[PDB]
Amino acid sequence: VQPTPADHFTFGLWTVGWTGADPFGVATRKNLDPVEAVHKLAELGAYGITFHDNDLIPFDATEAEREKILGDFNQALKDTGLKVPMVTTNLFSHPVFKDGGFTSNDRSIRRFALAKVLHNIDLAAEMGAETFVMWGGREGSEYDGSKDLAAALDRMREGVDTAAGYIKDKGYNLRIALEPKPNEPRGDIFLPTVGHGLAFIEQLEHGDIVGLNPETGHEQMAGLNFTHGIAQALWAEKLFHIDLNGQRGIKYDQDLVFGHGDLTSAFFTVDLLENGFPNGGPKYTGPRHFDYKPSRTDGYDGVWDSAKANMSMYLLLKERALAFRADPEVQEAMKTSGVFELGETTLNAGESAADLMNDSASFAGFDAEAAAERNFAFIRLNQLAIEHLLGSR
Amino acid sequence: VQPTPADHFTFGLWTVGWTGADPFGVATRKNLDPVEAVHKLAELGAYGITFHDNDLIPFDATEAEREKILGDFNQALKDTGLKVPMVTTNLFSHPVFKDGGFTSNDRSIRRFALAKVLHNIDLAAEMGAETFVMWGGREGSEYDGSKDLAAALDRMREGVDTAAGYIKDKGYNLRIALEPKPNEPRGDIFLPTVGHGLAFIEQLEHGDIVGLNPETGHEQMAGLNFTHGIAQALWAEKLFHIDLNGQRGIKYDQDLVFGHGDLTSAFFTVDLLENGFPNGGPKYTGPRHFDYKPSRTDGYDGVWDSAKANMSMYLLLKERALAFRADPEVQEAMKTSGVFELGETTLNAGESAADLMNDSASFAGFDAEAAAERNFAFIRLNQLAIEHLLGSR
Amino acid sequence: VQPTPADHFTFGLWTVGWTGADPFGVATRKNLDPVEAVHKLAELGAYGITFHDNDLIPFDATEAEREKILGDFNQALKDTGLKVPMVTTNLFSHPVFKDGGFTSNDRSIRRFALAKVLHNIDLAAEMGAETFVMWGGREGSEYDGSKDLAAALDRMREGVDTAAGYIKDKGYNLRIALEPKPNEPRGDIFLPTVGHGLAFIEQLEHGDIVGLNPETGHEQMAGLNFTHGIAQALWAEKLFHIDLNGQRGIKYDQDLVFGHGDLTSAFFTVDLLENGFPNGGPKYTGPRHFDYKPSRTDGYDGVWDSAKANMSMYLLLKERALAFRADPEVQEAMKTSGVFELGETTLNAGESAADLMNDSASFAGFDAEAAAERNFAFIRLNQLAIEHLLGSR
Amino acid sequence: VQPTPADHFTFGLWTVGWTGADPFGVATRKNLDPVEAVHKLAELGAYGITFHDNDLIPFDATEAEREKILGDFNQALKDTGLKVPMVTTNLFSHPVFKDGGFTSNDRSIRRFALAKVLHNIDLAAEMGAETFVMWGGREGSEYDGSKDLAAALDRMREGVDTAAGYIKDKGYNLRIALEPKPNEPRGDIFLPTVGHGLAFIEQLEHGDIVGLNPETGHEQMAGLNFTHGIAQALWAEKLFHIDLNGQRGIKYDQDLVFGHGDLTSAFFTVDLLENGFPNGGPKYTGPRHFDYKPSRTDGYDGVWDSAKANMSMYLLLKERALAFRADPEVQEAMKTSGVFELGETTLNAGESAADLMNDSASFAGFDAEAAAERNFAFIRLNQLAIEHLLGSR
Ligand SMILES: OC[C@@H](O)[C@H](O)[C@@H](O)CO
Ligand SMILES: OC[C@@H](O)[C@H](O)[C@@H](O)CO
Ligand SMILES: OC[C@@H](O)[C@H](O)[C@@H](O)CO
Ligand SMILES: OC[C@@H](O)[C@H](O)[C@@H](O)CO
Ligand SMILES: [Mg+2]
Ligand SMILES: [Mg+2]
Ligand SMILES: [Mg+2]
Ligand SMILES: [Mg+2]
Repeated sequence: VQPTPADHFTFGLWTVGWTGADPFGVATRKNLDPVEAVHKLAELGAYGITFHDNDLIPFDATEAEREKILGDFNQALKDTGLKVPMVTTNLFSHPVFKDGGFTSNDRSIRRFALAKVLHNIDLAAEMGAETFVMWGGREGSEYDGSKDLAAALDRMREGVDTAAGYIKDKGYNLRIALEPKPNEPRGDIFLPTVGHGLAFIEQLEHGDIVGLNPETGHEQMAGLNFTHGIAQALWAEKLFHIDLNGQRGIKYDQDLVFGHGDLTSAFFTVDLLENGFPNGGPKYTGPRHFDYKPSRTDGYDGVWDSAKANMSMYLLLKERALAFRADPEVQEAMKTSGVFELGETTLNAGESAADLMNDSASFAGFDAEAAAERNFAFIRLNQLAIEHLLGSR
Repeated sequence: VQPTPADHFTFGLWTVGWTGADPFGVATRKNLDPVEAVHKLAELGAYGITFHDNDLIPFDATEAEREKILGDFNQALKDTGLKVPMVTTNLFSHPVFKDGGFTSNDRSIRRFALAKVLHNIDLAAEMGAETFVMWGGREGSEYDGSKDLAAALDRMREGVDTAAGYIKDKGYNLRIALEPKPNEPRGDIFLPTVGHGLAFIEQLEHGDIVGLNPETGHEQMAGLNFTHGIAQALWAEKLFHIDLNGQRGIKYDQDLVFGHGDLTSAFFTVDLLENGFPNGGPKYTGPRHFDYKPSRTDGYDGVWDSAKANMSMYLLLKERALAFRADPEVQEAMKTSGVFELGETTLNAGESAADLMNDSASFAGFDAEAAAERNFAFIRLNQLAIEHLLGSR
Repeated sequence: VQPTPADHFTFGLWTVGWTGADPFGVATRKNLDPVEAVHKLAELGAYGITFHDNDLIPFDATEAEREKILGDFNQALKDTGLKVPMVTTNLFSHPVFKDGGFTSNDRSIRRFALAKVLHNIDLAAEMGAETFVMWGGREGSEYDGSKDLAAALDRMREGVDTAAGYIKDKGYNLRIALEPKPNEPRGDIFLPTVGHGLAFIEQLEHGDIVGLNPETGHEQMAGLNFTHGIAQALWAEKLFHIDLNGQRGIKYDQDLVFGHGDLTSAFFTVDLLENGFPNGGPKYTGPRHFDYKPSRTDGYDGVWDSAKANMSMYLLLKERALAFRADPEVQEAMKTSGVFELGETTLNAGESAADLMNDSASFAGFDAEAAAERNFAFIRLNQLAIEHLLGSR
Repeated sequence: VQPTPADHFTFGLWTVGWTGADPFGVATRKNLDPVEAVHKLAELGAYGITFHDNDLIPFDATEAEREKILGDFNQALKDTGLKVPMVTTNLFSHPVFKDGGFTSNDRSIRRFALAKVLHNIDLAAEMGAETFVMWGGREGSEYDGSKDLAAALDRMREGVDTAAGYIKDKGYNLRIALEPKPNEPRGDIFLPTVGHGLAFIEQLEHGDIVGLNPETGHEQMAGLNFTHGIAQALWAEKLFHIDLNGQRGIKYDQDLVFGHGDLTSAFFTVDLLENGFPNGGPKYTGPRHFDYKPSRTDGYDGVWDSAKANMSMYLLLKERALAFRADPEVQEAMKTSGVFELGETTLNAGESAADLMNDSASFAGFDAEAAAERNFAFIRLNQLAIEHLLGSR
């Protein structure tokens, strides 16, 4: 498996660029020049690169420097042909954002945070980004009395709707994608899972251009099924972007290589992204973005091995998932378990609630004890998937 | 603290009625007659009782028996004055529902499950229930390939919309409340948290009469902040009912007495139910339903002590939460931390996105380093709440 | 992959015999005759069968009944050739054990529980069992004030030393294996993890014949690394038995087929059982016992498929783990990463503490920043392992 | 509540000195001069101060610099009267320790790490410290194949026995306290929980002067009962020290003020430290050390308020726990529930195994169903405890 730009594999500048400082220690690697990053990613088969405003342009940088940095950055995009599909803003690193960007208790920080996002939408448009991600990493609290919970959501809505209306007013060809996270760095983050993110978007004025940017590790920190989560995002037509990585359990966010976390769940994620639904339905056609961090124990060879590893892992899984669905033993097992049977409507065309109630065969003369004898054979179906995954079928 | 019917404290028949069979052993207590239950609850100060169809009427019961059981049941309501504010259906105990009610892979079980719900709406209306709860406990899977995830949600929508349209057609004065649960008994349940529940309702045809029925322990099984969750349900105008209990961690669902789980979070839950939001906003005015189970180690004295305990716990907490908010030291601490400041809009009346961007004072001439020096004093604010909670202020 | 008795696959009678009742519902399968489990398991390739005293002999069995039942089970054993490597006691199902057996608060119950175990040692001995498992499932509490925690451990020790003393006294060739579990059925169980099990054994008078029976799902319920836990048990030479199953996260104990949980972790448990430690050390050599439950969704074909799936899962992993370590590329990766270098003593032959602090090369003139440049390439090594696991290598 | 040095409240220099940097952002506070921490903590009521070698003396300090810094810190100690009960080593911040100190894969690094500890023992000894803490934060792995798990424990043992041997050899009055932690900064840390810590100590040559330093948040990160864990450490007489803080769930280690986490659990830890075991047993008598971090949202008033909050939280809990056990109603509840009955041996004075199995009253004619009728009334006892905790009693 060798990735090619047609695979649509994008990487964030901060991923490979992650130097190793964790809470208990300092960087273990030297800074990675962004132009070096572009050249190396492009040679590995990457289609595009994403970044946070401050990943490329320092917070203090003068206008001269911004322009200098951008010019070299754009040259490298040109030299290689790497695209920039998604742009995001850093509203969490600087001490000013310690209580949040949009939901900062301080009004002057909320205005600063929002102006930072508005300027960043202009650079996104300029770069050719199709998606603008918003990860509200410091929106939340450690203590329950720190915030007025309704005001926190009024304030989150106000910023997202202001950013959304601004895209609409300039006619930028951009969608906003919100990224849910249960905790870390805040004790409790607002919009903690895919569900809260999706619900939130239905209360927005400009909801039509606001979707989600779910991350594997993030849902797994709440012990949720990532494939069930993305399935619901997809079903709602809100799966706008995706961040792929690995996590081994409910603990700090590990940010491992995709596939180095929960392997079986990674296989079913690849099956949904690549194959979609068994009865047919929506499909996710966007970039396959890897949002991970190369372990601080490894040197730069490990950084480039790690980036290669995301792509191979995904291609190995895809192959196994195409073999699995194409298998006639599997398709027949699927039939036995009712996968296709779930696809038929419960009610007959034209039947009503009154009709169903009063139909003796569906209720009053229904043999519940006979219907309960059905062997759904979910275990055997699950064993077929694992054997395809182990490359044994 | 002595509860009175004005406190609006409701109990499920299955709570006090829980005999003690867990996965590792059999009942430790004798069945509790429902008429005994009504009389005992009413003498403890309860306002109402709730039930699942099969809690009162056996699955096999003939029509004669149903009528016999209902007549005695209604007599007891009359004798005591206990109301029946919520009714629910058991779509999880019988072997026929082993793959689910509405999302059963088998079509004949989906029709049986839905007819069961439609008949149960009629009894709910007849009883005077204002809420019809739906806990899809067996909707989900253990294995990711068991279900077509999009079809599972089409099928859940079809049943909830069929039940919703039926209420509308008969003009019953009832709302449907969905109850999210991450897992148990299924490995992964569909609509696992408040967020997924709320999101789901926005895709329904009859969404206007569908809200939620969040449960303390259920959100805590995903390690979520219950007060943040209910705050978002409230903010959306979807907090239709509430199930209160305790849970100590991510583990099986314990169903302890409210307040015997995460005590500090219980205090902030009571503050939101009773006091609402600091800047003002929505309020939950429904019943305070306790959905717990008296520990299998205790005999019937423990059952009635446990039921008393829910009410006292809630009243103790309420008292402490009224003292806390009424305290001028607390109100001034609140002011210092920006609780009221979060209530002001980010943008000035009439200001636009373009206006804000270009306002030098909010961005280009904004001193980020000076604004980051602010002592939010969240720790001291949190210490004030705990001291009010410990009954020391 | 086809298991043969040489593989040592053992199954508990309660595993394939699990009926399907859980907290929210009744049994979905009819009881399994023990004769039939024996014959069936002999046909699939099982080496042995294990049981709890009440799996086989009812609580209330008369003497004549006990004899018939053992006559029937000994006949099956003789006819099939299956062995009985482990026997355990049910100190959790009867309502008498609602607060524990050995650590029950009631003294009369502690005495009955120990008497129930003593009698079971005799039976274990008559079956030709090598291991006697102790899973104290009801030993614990829901509430912190329910127990005197120092008295609970003296009571546990009393119990286990009385049982060990008796073994020695009767001259039985039986070792006791204690099975840790963090929670369920109690809120908190005593001796919650492998480490707590090992620690307790060292306070025992007859600790020489007492070791552990760690189970996969149990350790994963506290979020621990099951392979790290059994390596510590192995290292102290206390790994007497093992229970293999799958667990998908911190939640109720799922009891899935081995490998249907955390796959990579399963892969690495199989490497440690098959290959042992990279630098040499003790090796586990007892039964590979499966303590799982066929999902309640599945009918009896599912039951024998699930039994089979355990043994295939193990044989596919074993095939991969042996290929993994035989690969020259992997052996090279391991060396690079320092896996063999970890096996060399830190100190030199006859080097004292004073000698090493004195040595200037080791400390005072040690170049900490050049040593920190080593690329351990742990990511690459992990990628190699996963490629072997996926059968792409 | 006003703490006095008689209370034994000790604080680490790194606690109040924590600057605010985390994974997603930079420091929000300026460095704290150690002289100032000493004076400030003496003014709040602290009994002592603890530190890591590099909290005080920079990694790269010259000899002259080291002397100045110790002269400055000894002067502060002399001026304030504060003691130095514990000293620890930083084997996690330098990039050299990226794979561990003691269990690093690189042998040159293991040697430097142990040399770094030996030198620190001398310093500990010169400060008049009673305890030497060992927190192996970088000992572990992200990936299962990175380590030889039997070799990692031999390397750990080597390290800890070399340090213990040296203590004995120099005649220092110092005990080693090992501090378990399940994860963070590594994916999986070696000796993850109190039980694993205790187990390992028993494989040590010089285990007599090696015990534990359990921390509240660490045990809660695996979801364990912190009070049950320290009771097992106490029971084996291995509770040498303790680190108190708060943790709200299975997630990153939060380091909140003691009591700002799980309150009820905190209540019950304070009862065990203050009141000991209901039936008598060992009692903990060392420092009550706070290893927490003032939230990064708070400025320096917040820092001294947080230091204060730890000691008030402890004194409010202590006040409640002493009142709790003094209450005649509580003493009665405890007796009813069998808390004292658990403290009676199961067997009679000189009763053998054979004697008890023989006794017909204990087994053969034991009435299991009448014994099962006991109401343990654990719920009522829990309600009494929580009412004492809320100061309503
Ligand atoms: O937890 C970190 C988040 O994953 C970010 O990397 C977003 O994807 C971009 O701000
Ligand atoms: O987990 C069980 C659920 O809480 C139910 O009790 C619903 O509230 C009613 O079906
Ligand atoms: O959690 C259930 C346990 O795994 C038991 O089956 C033991 O293995 C033997 O009682
Ligand atoms: O997880 C961090 C630890 O608690 C440390 O502060 C130790 O207590 C000493 O290194
Ligand atoms: Mg991301
Ligand atoms: Mg409920
Ligand atoms: Mg087991
Ligand atoms: Mg600590």
